[PDB]
Amino acid sequence: VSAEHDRMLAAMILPCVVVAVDLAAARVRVRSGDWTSGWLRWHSLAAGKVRHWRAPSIGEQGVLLSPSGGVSMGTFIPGLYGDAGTAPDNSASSETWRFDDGASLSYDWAAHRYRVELPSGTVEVRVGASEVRVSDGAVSLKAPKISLEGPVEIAGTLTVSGDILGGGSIIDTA
Amino acid sequence: DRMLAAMILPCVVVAVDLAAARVRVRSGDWTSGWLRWHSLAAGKVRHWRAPSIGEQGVLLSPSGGVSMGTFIPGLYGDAGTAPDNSASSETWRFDDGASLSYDWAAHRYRVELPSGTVEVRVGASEVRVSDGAVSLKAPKISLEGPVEIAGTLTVSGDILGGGSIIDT
Amino acid sequence: AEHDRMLAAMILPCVVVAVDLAAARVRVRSGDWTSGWLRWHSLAAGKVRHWRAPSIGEQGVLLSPSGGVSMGTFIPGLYGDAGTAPDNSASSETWRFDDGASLSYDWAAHRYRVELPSGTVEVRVGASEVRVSDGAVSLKAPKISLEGPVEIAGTLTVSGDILGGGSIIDTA
Ligand SMILES: [Ca+2]
Ligand SMILES: [Cl-]
Ligand SMILES: [Cl-]
Repeated sequence: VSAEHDRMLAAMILPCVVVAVDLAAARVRVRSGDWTSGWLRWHSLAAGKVRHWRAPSIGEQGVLLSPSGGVSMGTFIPGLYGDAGTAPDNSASSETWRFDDGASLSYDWAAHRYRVELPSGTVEVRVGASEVRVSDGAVSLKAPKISLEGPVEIAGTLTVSGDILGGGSIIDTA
Repeated sequence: DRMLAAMILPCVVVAVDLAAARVRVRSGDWTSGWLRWHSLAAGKVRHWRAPSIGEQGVLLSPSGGVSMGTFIPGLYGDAGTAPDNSASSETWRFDDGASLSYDWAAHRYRVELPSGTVEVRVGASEVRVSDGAVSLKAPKISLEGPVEIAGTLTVSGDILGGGSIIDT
Repeated sequence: AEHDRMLAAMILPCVVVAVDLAAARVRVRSGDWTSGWLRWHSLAAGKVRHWRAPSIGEQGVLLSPSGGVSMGTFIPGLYGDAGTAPDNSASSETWRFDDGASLSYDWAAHRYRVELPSGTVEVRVGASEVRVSDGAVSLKAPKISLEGPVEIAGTLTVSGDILGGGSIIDTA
């Protein structure tokens, strides 16, 4: 049982790649060499009062950690850049999520900029019955009350279904 | 031998020290001392999210030295189940029902709070979304494009139009 | 006997001492030893990818299969002098940046807060944009729709025509 020592040793920490995802069960199968695992858990960003979900992709690289080389109970740590998921940025001053559809969410502390960028689609901020929606063709604000505090300038036309009440002058140009 | 076994341990969070940023964990019948966990970031940018009681993870201890082991959380279980099952979305879900998610099939970023508030603040400017209101506040508010209001419009100051102003 | 050195080498406490941004690699130090250029575990490397380079002085652990440290991988995120715990709440999830910016959700207060001391927040979808900066909030789109009673605390300037479906009433 001395070869078992180096066996367990070698099996404790394994470089591996995702080959299968059981989404409903939240498990992955990984491959290290010509060995394929059973259904194993991956470490997510949070699994408590807060939970995060981001299933590892097939082809994603990481490391499997198995207590005493008990590989049937190993857990997977993804996030190794590779052909299935390359480094999405190269800046010393940025924290960036990039998605397959070209979307990205990034903070840059050199430029002091938070950027939510979608080539197409919708960004939605909803709290109860209130909503800010940014889409390809519109920005919409919906609420029981819409309050604009400050000088407002409209570069365009304005159409109002209900009454318009002004506390000052109302002056046209035509 | 014993080092071998002690180097990588399956464990569950059993106590949290918020001020010290440490947790105690349990593996089998063994309970650890106060240990650090690996956060998402600990450099120029830092992230904070304390592991919860009952949160499962792994303890890594160099040369079996469990007194200095570090904890990697995030294993789904009773204290925190997988909050989604989609292959095309990335989701934060919170205990109060709030969620922040991006879906790359639908091309949608969604920030959803059942109740409460979302605040985007830059210097003195703010966009605030709450149960009863959306409010914009800034030294200058600029709307570029044709504006349509389904409702009434009340303006405290003057209304100055560059064209005609017509009622019905 | 030779297994001891290997065991010891499999899991190492370490600190970043060099960063190669272009190659996405780090050199770490443990004891008197400095690694070659090694990979770190990012938050995501699949269809979804995340980027956040470990900082010099950031502490973590190196994992090396069979003690082969030349192929070791780095797990960062151990709070230390190069980056301390940025919060202490049991009810928050928080990013805190070096310029004082923060993004945080608090589930006791039911609040999502994006806070920048200065700079810009930009939400861009196609050609539409909501932008918040020190001196302005701007909405830009082929169409801007406000659904609900709108109250303006200030003056209103409109370059184009104004059409009202009810009364238009001034003070003067
Ligand atoms: Ca032996
Ligand atoms: Cl246990
Ligand atoms: Cl790399």
